[PDB]
Amino acid sequence: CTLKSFTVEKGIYQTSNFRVQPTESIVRFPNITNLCPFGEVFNATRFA
Amino acid sequence: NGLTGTGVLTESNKKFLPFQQFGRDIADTTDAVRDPQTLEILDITPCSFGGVSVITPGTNTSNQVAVLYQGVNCTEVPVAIHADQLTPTWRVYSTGSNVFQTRAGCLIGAEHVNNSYECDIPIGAGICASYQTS
Amino acid sequence: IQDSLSSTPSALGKLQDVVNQNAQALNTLVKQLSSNFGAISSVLNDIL
Amino acid sequence: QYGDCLGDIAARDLICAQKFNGLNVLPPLLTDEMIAQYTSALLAGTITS
Amino acid sequence: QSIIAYTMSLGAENSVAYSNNSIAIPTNFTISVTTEILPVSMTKTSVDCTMYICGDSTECSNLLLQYGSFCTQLNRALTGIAVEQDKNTQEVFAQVKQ
Ligand SMILES: *[C@@H]1O[C@H](CO)[C@@H](O[C@@H]2O[C@H](CO)[C@@H](O[C@@H]3O[C@H](CO)[C@@H](O)[C@H](O)[C@@H]3O)[C@H](O)[C@H]2NC(C)=O)[C@H](O)[C@H]1NC(C)=O
Ligand SMILES: *[C@@H]1O[C@H](CO)[C@@H](O[C@@H]2O[C@H](CO)[C@@H](O)[C@H](O)[C@H]2NC(C)=O)[C@H](O)[C@H]1NC(C)=O
Ligand SMILES: *[C@@H]1O[C@H](CO)[C@@H](O[C@@H]2O[C@H](CO)[C@@H](O)[C@H](O)[C@H]2NC(C)=O)[C@H](O)[C@H]1NC(C)=O
Ligand SMILES: *[C@@H]1O[C@H](CO)[C@@H](O)[C@H](O)[C@H]1NC(C)=O
Ligand SMILES: *[C@@H]1O[C@H](CO)[C@@H](O)[C@H](O)[C@H]1NC(C)=O
Ligand SMILES: *[C@@H]1O[C@H](CO)[C@@H](O)[C@H](O)[C@H]1NC(C)=O
Repeated sequence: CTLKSFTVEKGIYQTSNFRVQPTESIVRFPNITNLCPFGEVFNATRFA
Repeated sequence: NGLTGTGVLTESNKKFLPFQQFGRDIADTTDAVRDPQTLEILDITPCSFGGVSVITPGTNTSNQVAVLYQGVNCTEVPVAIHADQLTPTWRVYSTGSNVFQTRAGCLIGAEHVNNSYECDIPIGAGICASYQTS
Repeated sequence: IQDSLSSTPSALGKLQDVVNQNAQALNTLVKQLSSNFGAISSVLNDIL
Repeated sequence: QYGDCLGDIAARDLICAQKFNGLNVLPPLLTDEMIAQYTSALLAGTITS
Repeated sequence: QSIIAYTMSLGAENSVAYSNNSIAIPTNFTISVTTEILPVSMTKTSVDCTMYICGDSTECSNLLLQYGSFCTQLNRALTGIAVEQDKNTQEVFAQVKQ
């Protein structure tokens, strides 16, 4: 695949990275409780 | 915390100061991180093993092959290449039992003989390879 | 002759640069990895 | 060696860093012992024959 | 101690007496040994394109594979250099057959 041919002669060859490996996913977040007050801005009775 | 990366993690022993949260490399990429919840330090390491060289005697004669793993000691070749995470055809060359240790790393797929002929297919560090007698 | 090779360090300069320059070149390559090249940020996974 | 880079010697002393990005350095074919043997053979031939 | 700037010297002038009927002949000699240094081989190297350009990311590799025959050319060139180094060493040193 690396040399893109169906024939290969003698000699050492260097290969790229082609092996396919599955991988899981992990996420780490800090503690947080309160909610963001976006509605208060969106529910403002008057805009400056 | 939004830092997105891809690699194995390991428990670290770096001496972070209390106000630090990252760790950088000579090339200025993320290398060490701190867990947001508990105060521990992790070292990352990428997963590809840029590496293996392939030795063939020429497809017009035989399809057999040998593999040289560069600069890696073959007590830990299954670990460093993640042999158990790959197709069994790769596990065949990972396991071996035709395992030779050379200054350039470790060679799998050939047998070592005391008598020394000329050089046919160069390898390095004074070692050559060839295809013969079946 | 021994004394010369034990006294004049620069006499082997012709064999030193052929090493040092080499390393320097390769090092520059790695530093070019930190470049932005006109994108949002140099980190691939980040913009990914 | 790659095992040295796996551990913690000097925190990626600019050779492990350049090996984690694909760049590699390859062995020469002849080590110093073979070269020294050639040199000794040549010198002995010169002084004797 | 200070730094100084000047027109450098061309060497030491030594005129030689010349005549149409006289000759000079040595009487003693001496043996000298001189050293000269020649570089022969440089460091081999090899590069893996998929690692350097698109390190362990699927999208980058998928976009890269359409470029294709670029890092193949690089591999060929670096292979040529690597083989040429060993050729130089063998040529310079392996001169005597026995
Ligand atoms: C051509 O040049 C050579 C090199 O100078 C001359 O040989 C030198 O001759 C002198 C006097 O004969 C030597 O000095 C003597 O040394 C001994 C110790 O070995 C000391 O006991 C004496 O009192 C005196 O100082 C000198 O050592 C010697 N050079 C070497 C390297 O041994 C040679 O004589 C010259 N030939 C002609 C025809 O002038
Ligand atoms: C908030 O963060 C703190 C960090 O100390 C968490 O407290 C401890 O978390 C560790 C997790 O390794 C547990 O083993 C301890 O039992 C926790 N101690 C206490 C007193 O809680 C805490 O769990 C986080 N908040 C939530 C809701 O998980
Ligand atoms: C792979 O690692 C092992 C142990 O980590 C090495 O084994 C020792 O190598 C030293 C060389 O400095 C020898 O003196 C010892 O006799 C070896 N001990 C055993 C039990 O084998 C091994 O050499 C390493 N492989 C290499 C360096 O190619
Ligand atoms: C306040 O904003 C929220 C939007 O989620 C919604 O309840 C409503 O549009 C606004 N008014 C009241 C009385 O909630
Ligand atoms: C092997 O080389 C010969 C040289 O004449 C050629 O004819 C033959 O087709 C080659 N083998 C294959 C499988 O093509
Ligand atoms: C090489 O010689 C040693 C010395 O006894 C022996 O143990 C070993 O089996 C020999 N190997 C081969 C391939 O002849």
